[PDB]
Amino acid sequence: HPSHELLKENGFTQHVYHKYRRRCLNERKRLGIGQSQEMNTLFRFWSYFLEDHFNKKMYEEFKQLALEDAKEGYRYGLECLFRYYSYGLEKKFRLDIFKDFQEETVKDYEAGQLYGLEKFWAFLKYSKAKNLDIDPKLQEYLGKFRRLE
Ligand SMILES: C[n+]1cn([C@@H]2O[C@H](COP(=O)(O)OP(=O)(O)OP(=O)(O)OC[C@H]3O[C@@H](n4cnc5c(=O)[nH]c(N)nc54)[C@H](O)[C@@H]3O)[C@@H](O)[C@H]2O)c2nc(N)[nH]c(=O)c21
Repeated sequence: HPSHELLKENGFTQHVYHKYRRRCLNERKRLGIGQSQEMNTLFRFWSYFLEDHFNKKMYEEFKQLALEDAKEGYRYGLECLFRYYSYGLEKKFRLDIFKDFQEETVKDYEAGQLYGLEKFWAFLKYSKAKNLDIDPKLQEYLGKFRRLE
């Protein structure tokens, strides 16, 4: 499957990604939100590829579609996103992606979820990055979560 072939070292091509990307989006557009298994393989592919091959275009599309699915109750996309955040920022830290991470974590917790908040807590726990400027709201929620975890 392309989602596993494009992850191989030096095994990526826009020729293959264009085809793979279109089948996924079409099946999604055709079968509907959270109905395309091929679209879930694309969420997964983005979660790993963007770690060592960050592309702004891919990332903005990854985040947009993940939030769409999540707004209707399908969370695998948003789960893949928080995974890319938690592990991707641990390998290569980017301030602009770190702020997106905080924004989406706040949104996830305010929607009654804890998956995102655990992944952000996990990031602070393993990256050991100190003097991180954390949004005041997210500090309060992390406090509630440390009491939980
Ligand atoms: C070792 N480790 C653990 N955590 C965190 O701490 C908690 C431990 O419980 P846990 O590990 O038992 O998670 P689960 O309950 O099984 O479910 P779940 O956590 O949902 O599953 C773990 C997922 O991580 C994903 N994973 C492993 N490596 C990678 C990677 O390189 N890239 C991406 N995008 N995902 C990865 C994998 O797909 C898997 O579904 C979990 O929240 C862990 O995430 C870590 N977080 C960071 N930032 N870095 C780490 O090295 C790390």
